[PDB]
Amino acid sequence: TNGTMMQYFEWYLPNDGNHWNRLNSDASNLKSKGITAVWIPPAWKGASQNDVGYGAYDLYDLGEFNQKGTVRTKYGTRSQLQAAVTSLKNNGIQVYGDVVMNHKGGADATEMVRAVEVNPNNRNQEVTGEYTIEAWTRFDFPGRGNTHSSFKWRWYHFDGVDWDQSRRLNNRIYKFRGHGKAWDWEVDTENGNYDYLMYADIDMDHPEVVNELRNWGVWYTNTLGLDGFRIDAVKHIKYSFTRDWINHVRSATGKNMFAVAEFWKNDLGAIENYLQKTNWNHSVFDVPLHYNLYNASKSGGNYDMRNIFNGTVVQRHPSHAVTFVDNHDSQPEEALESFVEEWFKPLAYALTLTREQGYPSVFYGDYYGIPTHGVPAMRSKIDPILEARQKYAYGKQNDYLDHHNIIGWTREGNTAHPNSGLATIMSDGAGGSKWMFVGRNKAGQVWSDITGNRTGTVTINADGWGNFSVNGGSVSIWVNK
Ligand SMILES: OC[C@H]1O[C@H](O[C@H]2[C@H](O)[C@@H](O)[C@@H](O[C@H]3[C@H](O)[C@@H](O)[C@@H](O[C@H]4[C@H](O)[C@@H](O)[C@@H](O[C@H]5[C@H](O)[C@@H](O)[C@@H](O)O[C@@H]5CO)O[C@@H]4CO)O[C@@H]3CO)O[C@@H]2CO)[C@H](O)[C@@H](O)[C@@H]1O
Ligand SMILES: OC[C@H]1O[C@H](O[C@H]2[C@H](O)[C@@H](O)[C@@H](O[C@H]3[C@H](O)[C@@H](O)[C@@H](O)O[C@@H]3CO)O[C@@H]2CO)[C@H](O)[C@@H](O)[C@@H]1O
Ligand SMILES: OC[C@H]1O[C@H](O)[C@H](O)[C@@H](O)[C@@H]1O
Ligand SMILES: OC[C@H]1O[C@H](O)[C@H](O)[C@@H](O)[C@@H]1O
Ligand SMILES: [Ca+2]
Ligand SMILES: [Ca+2]
Ligand SMILES: [Ca+2]
Ligand code: NA
Repeated sequence: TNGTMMQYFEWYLPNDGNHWNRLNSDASNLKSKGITAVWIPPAWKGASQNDVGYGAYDLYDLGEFNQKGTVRTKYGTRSQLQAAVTSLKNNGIQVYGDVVMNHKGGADATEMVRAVEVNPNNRNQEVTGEYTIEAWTRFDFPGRGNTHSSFKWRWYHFDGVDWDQSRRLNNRIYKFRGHGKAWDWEVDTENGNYDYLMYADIDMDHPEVVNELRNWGVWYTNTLGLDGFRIDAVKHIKYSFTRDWINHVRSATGKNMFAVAEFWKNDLGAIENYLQKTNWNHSVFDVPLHYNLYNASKSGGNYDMRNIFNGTVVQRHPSHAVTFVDNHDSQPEEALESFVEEWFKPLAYALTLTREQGYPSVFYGDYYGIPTHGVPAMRSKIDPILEARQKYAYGKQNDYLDHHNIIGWTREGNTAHPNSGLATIMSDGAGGSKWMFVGRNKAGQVWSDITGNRTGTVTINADGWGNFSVNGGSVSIWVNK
């Protein structure tokens, strides 16, 4: 009940290989703050040492083999990582490992491959005849040999690439030619077929590939003792594959692994399709909510706050929604930059942390800051919201998203939690107040703002109503503390 997930990394973390240790020694602190699950960054060897991990080179090298010019990953060695997991396990925190199965970058060598170019804006249309290119599709893993796995990757294990080493032409997408070669399906339909994204695109139609990735999922789960996954770029991956992959792993390990997929599209329709196609066997990040939050932080008070939840996954399918404010892609400078402004950030964290629907997530970047880009640590403002979730956010919810600026909602609390119950009120504009029902058994109680933004108190009247207030462009969470 009331769990809180935390993405434990940001894109511009320093390449000092001491991240696993930071996580190791921060376990006790996080669990006390209300964090119940940590989603760790790619644990495997990328195309280089300072690769964030998405340039997935070898999924069996968790900072254990000398490859790509280093033994450790950007975050550390395999032993440091496992010492980190142990620390989290001892503090009763679950561990979610990231998962990159859409592609493989940093190949060991090139191969001559027959292929055709396709239209970047419609990968279903071949724009050239068949011809030979030089693609980075060969993986032998010199530093690992056959340790853990003997599987070797070759061009026929992929559907295509975006780079021909023999000509070095820009803005090209190459679809490989051969027996049964075609972009995968089903996948997102933007650009005709969105199977191809970057690097060497893995072919989910090849049985050896499916078999291998499933086997790796199990090895990866048992090796680290993972409690779940954060699956990368699922809109570019065959939907049925991901579904059956997750099922395979849950079955082969006897664990009901939690799974949150990143279907990055600001479209609920597309996301619902993915959910239906994957038989609802796992959750998805609420990308639309993130954009609603972002757009609101950018409207200077003119966002109609009554709609903050329109078109969002948490509103339509709350059981399958992992709600977040920001991540490594939305942070400053990144490809999908859409950073929720600082002033609005705490309102955004109250919207995800104090409501009963959705599985909330805290971003490392917002919590500890992103010094390279001037983002201050906001844990001092997030901690109060975390405590409200851990101790107060329980019981029946009564919404009050009935004003273009000032919206709010209360939680009546339940006996399972001593003194539970809260009244969240926020304004993206001018301050004010709002009468809200918190429960008749609360009559006479004297409530205070756990964020400390408002210093007074609110006395619940004999009928269960309290007249709560909030400052402009701010959030207040009144509880019976
Ligand atoms: O430097 C010599 C190098 O040569 C060989 O490397 C080659 C690669 O193996 C080969 O795959 C190819 O790599 C290309 C890649 O195909 C191409 O897609 C591009 O990669 C970009 C993405 O396009 C871009 O979207 C971005 O992706 C990020 C994303 O922004 C972020 O949101 C998140 O999802 O993480 C993603 C991964 O970081 O960035 C990547 C990388 O900038 O460019 C690649 C080349 O830079 O071509 C390489 C040769 O040029 C050898 O294998 C290697 O050992 C040698 O070091
Ligand atoms: O974090 C520890 C906890 O995580 C997992 O539970 C999460 C669910 O997987 C996830 O679906 C979500 O469930 C809540 C819904 O989102 C919400 O709309 C409402 O229906 O309440 C649900 C929970 O009561 O969030 C939970 C975490 O609260 C995992 O399954 C647990 O085993 C693990 O202990
Ligand atoms: O190039 C040799 C062989 O490579 C791969 O196995 C192809 O799938 C196959 O069609 C081809 O004959
Ligand atoms: O388990 C299947 C069900 O999961 C969730 O409750 C969805 O909201 C619902 O649409 C779906 O039918
Ligand atoms: Ca294919
Ligand atoms: Ca793909
Ligand atoms: Ca407004
Ligand atoms: Na593919």
